Amino acid sequence: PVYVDIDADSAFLKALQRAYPMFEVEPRQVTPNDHANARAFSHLAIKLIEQEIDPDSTILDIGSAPARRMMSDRKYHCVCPMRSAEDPERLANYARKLASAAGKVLDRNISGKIGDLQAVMAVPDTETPTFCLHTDVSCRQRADVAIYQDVYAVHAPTSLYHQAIKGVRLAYWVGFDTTPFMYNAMAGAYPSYSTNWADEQVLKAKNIGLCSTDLTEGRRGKLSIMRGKKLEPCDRVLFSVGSTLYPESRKLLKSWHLPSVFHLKGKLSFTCRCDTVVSCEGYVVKRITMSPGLYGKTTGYAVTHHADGFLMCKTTDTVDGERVSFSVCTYVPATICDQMTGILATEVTPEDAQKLLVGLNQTNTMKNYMIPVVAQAFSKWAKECRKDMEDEKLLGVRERTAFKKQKTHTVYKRPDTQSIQKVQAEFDSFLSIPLRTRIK
Amino acid sequence: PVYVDIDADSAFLKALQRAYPMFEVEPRQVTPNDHANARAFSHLAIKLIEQEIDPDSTILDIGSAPARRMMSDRKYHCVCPMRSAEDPERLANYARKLASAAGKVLDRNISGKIGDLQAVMAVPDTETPTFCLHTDVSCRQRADVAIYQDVYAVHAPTSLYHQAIKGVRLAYWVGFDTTPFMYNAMAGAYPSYSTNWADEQVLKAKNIGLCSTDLTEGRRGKLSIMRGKKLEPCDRVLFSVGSTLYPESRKLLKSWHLPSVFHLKGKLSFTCRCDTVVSCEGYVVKRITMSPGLYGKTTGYAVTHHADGFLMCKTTDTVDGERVSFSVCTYVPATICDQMTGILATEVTPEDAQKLLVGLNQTNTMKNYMIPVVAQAFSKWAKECRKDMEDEKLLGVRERTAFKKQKTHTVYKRPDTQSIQKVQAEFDSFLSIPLRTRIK
Amino acid sequence: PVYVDIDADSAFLKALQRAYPMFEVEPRQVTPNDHANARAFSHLAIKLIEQEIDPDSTILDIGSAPARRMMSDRKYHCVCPMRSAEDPERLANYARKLASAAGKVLDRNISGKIGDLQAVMAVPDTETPTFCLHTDVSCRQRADVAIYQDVYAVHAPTSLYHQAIKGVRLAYWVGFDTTPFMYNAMAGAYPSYSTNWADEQVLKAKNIGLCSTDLTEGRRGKLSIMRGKKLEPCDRVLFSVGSTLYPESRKLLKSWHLPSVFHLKGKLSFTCRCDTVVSCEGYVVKRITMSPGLYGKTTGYAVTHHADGFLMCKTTDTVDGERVSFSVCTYVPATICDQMTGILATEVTPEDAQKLLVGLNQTNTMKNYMIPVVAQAFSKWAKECRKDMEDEKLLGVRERTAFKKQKTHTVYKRPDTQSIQKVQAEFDSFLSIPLRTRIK
Ligand SMILES: Nc1ncnc2c1ncn2[C@@H]1O[C@H](CSCC[C@H](N)C(=O)O)[C@@H](O)[C@H]1O
Ligand SMILES: Nc1ncnc2c1ncn2[C@@H]1O[C@H](CSCC[C@H](N)C(=O)O)[C@@H](O)[C@H]1O
Ligand SMILES: Nc1ncnc2c1ncn2[C@@H]1O[C@H](CSCC[C@H](N)C(=O)O)[C@@H](O)[C@H]1O
Ligand SMILES: [Zn+2]
Ligand SMILES: [Zn+2]
Ligand SMILES: [Zn+2]
Repeated sequence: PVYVDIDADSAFLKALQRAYPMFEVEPRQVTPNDHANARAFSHLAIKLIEQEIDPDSTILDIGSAPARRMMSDRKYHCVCPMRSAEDPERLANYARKLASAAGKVLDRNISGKIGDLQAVMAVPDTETPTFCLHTDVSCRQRADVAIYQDVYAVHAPTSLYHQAIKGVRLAYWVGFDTTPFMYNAMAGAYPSYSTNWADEQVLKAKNIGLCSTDLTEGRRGKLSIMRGKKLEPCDRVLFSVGSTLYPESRKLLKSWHLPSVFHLKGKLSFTCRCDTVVSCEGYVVKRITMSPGLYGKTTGYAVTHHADGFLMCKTTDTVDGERVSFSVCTYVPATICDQMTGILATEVTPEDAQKLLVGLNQTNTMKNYMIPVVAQAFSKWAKECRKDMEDEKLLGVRERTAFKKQKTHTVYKRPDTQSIQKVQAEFDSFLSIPLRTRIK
Repeated sequence: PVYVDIDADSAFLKALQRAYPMFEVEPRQVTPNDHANARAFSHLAIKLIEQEIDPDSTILDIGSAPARRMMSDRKYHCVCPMRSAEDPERLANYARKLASAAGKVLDRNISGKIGDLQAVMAVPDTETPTFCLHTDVSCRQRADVAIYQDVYAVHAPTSLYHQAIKGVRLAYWVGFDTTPFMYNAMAGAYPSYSTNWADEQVLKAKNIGLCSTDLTEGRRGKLSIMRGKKLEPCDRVLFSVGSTLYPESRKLLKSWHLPSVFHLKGKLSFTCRCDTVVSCEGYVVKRITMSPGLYGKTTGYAVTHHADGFLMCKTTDTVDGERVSFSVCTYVPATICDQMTGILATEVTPEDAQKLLVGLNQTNTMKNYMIPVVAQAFSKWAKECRKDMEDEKLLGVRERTAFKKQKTHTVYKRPDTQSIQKVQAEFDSFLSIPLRTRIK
Repeated sequence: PVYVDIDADSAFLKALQRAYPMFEVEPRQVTPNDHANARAFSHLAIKLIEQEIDPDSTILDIGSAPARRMMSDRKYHCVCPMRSAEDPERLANYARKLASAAGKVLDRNISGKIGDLQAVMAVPDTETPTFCLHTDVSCRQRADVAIYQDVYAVHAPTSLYHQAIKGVRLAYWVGFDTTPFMYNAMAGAYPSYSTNWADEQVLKAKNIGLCSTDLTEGRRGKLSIMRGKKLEPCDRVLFSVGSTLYPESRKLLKSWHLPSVFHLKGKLSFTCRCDTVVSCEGYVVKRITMSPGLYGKTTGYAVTHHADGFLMCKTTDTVDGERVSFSVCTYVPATICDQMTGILATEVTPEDAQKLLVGLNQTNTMKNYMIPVVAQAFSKWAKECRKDMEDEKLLGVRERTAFKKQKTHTVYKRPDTQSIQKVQAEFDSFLSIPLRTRIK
């Protein structure tokens, strides 16, 4: 019986029961976290990780939070280099949790982490069997399973290779769904988990989940010195999970949309297969299985199965004040898309579409905070499907002179469709002094 | 009592009970697999195979996943050449499951596969009685029954001949229905099992089960250097089942719609009969019975019986941006097609057809993700029948000048019809070092 | 209590109870056969045969499937020449069934067929008392009763004469009803048993139970080199029962519509009477009683009694693309015809007729897959009856100038009418080496 922090009356519990049917979910609250769904899914994924793997295995935990995964009965190796401002707080939490259960729990080898902590505090470059300060590039101890607890700032191919050299059989990756990023979207929804992401340039917008603007009077004279004339996504993107803000890199995050099969040829060439074992409203658990040698041929395509609908809409917003049009992605629950099918056949206006949507939402299924844009996406999809209907062409014959590109303003992946996108598969090229006293 | 992965509340269970009436199906979930129906049907077909065949027989398992079919009480011989990227994972799973039940299950001859695995690891060219690295062309062990567990990249005539030489009495083949591919369609449906296939050229579409497009602005200038001017299917096709992507060859898969009776004349000439013993919403189980000698005369025709309706619709879509009209195939449940019969007699618009279809879907019978296409197919079939009504011709009199070819935009095979197409019947012409250590 | 394969909830069971009232039918499924009704009727007919005939008799079985009729307590003689591609697999099934019950069932004289099988395997030209490799023309052992288990490629007069010379008192024939073939139709229905037939030329149609076409664009230039300008039936016809495709010859199949009484004059002249003892939705059991000598005078006419209505409609279809009009035959249940009698009095359009048909079909009485055609037949029959009404002629006075033939486009035999058709009655003129090892 697994225990979950989410409130008992929350509907997301049911979704969790669908995401983890092999585990019995029991809700109870200890903290009123603004973001409880994400931690609940992470805990369930960790429990499934414990269940699936072989107990007689060494589990690498890259980007680890040592305090969380120390009460586990398995033998973990935490690899937490000091590359973020969050790391010192986690080291403090680990220190308190170690010197709060050292002599009161026996069957957890707590003295092992105690001695390893003393050793690493003494020598910063010592490879302890349960705690390592090195990076994934230069970690040392051989293991067989790797766990990525929501690590988003790392290059997937290089890290996978540098850990496959060490001998991992199979690595799991729990986190957010990468497809909205490989679609080149500006802002995101992840409505159930209350996590919204936005690009740096579109931060000062008005009508997205992640924005903040200021009221102005009738000045058409702000006269910016710098003129770009190209609103394209950039590398830096900011996530807001509950009340905590985290910066990610677009390239590093987008690199996690691994193909179904791929190869890593270097000094030692391995082959790998990646599949989604658990998916729930945006949170995914990928299973990249290591394999020595160079077997088979790779296609170069990545597949995503959308259990619930995906909606990439074209919305105008006042970014920094100026009206600009950009693409925003949204996740729509399966039932809402299911019931909004007959209506999505006519020439429907955004007003009528949004009225029907709120009437459909009754207890809420989807967050009402982001159904001015779902209605817009549905209206534009109806527009496109219609204009496609009475523009029926001829078999096997295009119209090339140079050929006409006609308008696509929204992408509506139905709650049972799958998306293939091309992704590269043939990967070829790959402490502080006061803190030492603070260790005690 | 057979045990099935699919959820208890899923309607597809009933279909399974219709597909396997001799077997009692009991539902329970161990994993939340995105694709559960396909594995369910595969397991049920394997249990049917165990029931039907003679226990005192040697069963060739070509393209085998040895881990799954090793717990069986029969004496299987797995043939798993390293021709796919998944094969290393299959060998790893076999190794773990062998060294996880070696000394705790007795009546399964586990030590046999243990010793045979050591033998093949030692000598890669040794034909062990339960495991081999060879290809179906060059396998050695004599047997009497062959099993094809969803093998899709192989030529049916050559493989059947090369195994019939070895002495198989009868070979079963469980897989997808090959009927849509001899119909020369671009995209596929298989709605119940959530498996959608698409051609190479139509991957970047908008309104099929398997597509992914990007929003673009008003640029009628993409100016492609290469101009084809012929939208015809090619050999490469991509399947997406659940979240896994599998590449298939159009010719190799199309070769599996074998005629009712056919002959294989070579050094030794055999005769064979192929029949569909199990069929459910697309999944089929063919029964090709070997027979030495040359008796009878072949018709050269292959029959598919459609328990549920088949729809070949002509849909426009913006592939890579450019709008073209291509053909998509769809499976419609028998109940929906049955209730939509009298309505399919009028001059019905796609709007009214889609509204009435979504009304008929109430709990869902068919997946609502693909009823803009079914409605269009029904409307066009009504159009064709209506035009066919008042164009009555004379007995035995054609109109040849060179004679008029008037248009069919959809093929609607009713849920009790049979479709025959001409297929060729007179078939005339026919490990790495680190993995070796990884075997332990 | 007869034991039947067809599903318990199916309506056809009721019809079966009407076809065999002397037998108690108990349903259950052992296989999910696509075609279960046909095998059900065949088994019921065989059991009726067992009850009717004298136990102290020798029963010839032409075109035998020895495996099926071996468990019977009576003494059969199977005559199964290698004249079809199905024969080898039937022999293999016979061999397995013989060497699967040789020493565990006693009161069936199994060792008899064992020894006779060894004898024929040794000498291919040996007339064993329970198995024979000769044809019906050149079979040897004298008997008194003959059975035709759905044998379809044989000339009825020649076979009947060559068996009556051997001394058969009476021969039964279980099969499909031959009236639609003597009516010169292109496509057939047999809706209850899900078996559809069609001529070679109309294979590539669109709107029959047996067709397969391909979508095309507006090319009115296919320019066939060969021009026939005549759409008439040919000898070759394709049957599709469930998922099984069988070829028949039109002349041989039409020869089975034997008259009520006929004579065979040769070296020995016999007299025979043919009658239908059991009829159900298309399946018939004829009972041809032999008699030595030349007694009585023959009328030369054959009568078929239609328990359920018969409909020959004139439908236009795109055969290979070209629109041509041909005749299709259909069986309509008695209840539907009875209820649609008042409506069949007015000028009714095909639209209204089909709407009332689907409304009458509610659970389904007749298969909805084929009620575009029944509606057209009913509408055109109503048109013919109407035009027949206000065109009253004078008593016994024709109008001959050469006399006017006016148009019949459908033949509607009511569910209590009988059809008389002229058929000729005065009939005047009439293994491999590896298989031998496979016998073991
Ligand atoms: N290249 C790299 N190799 C190993 N760890 C890295 C890394 N880059 C960043 N990290 C670490 O990964 C952590 C991500 S924060 C995530 C912490 C924890 N997995 C959780 O989900 O709660 C950071 O603390 C950072 O120190
Ligand atoms: N020509 C051939 N002869 C024998 N096996 C082949 C083959 N071509 C491909 N294969 C094997 O067939 C496998 C198909 S993947 C199918 C695995 C398993 N039957 C399942 O359904 O789960 C591949 O792993 C490949 O190694
Ligand atoms: N002229 C002939 N004389 C005797 N048998 C013949 C024949 N022509 C064909 N046959 C046999 O008749 C068989 C018809 S298939 C019918 C099999 C069985 N009676 C059943 O209904 O299931 C063929 O196998 C063929 O071998
Ligand atoms: Zn380390
Ligand atoms: Zn082998
Ligand atoms: Zn004989």
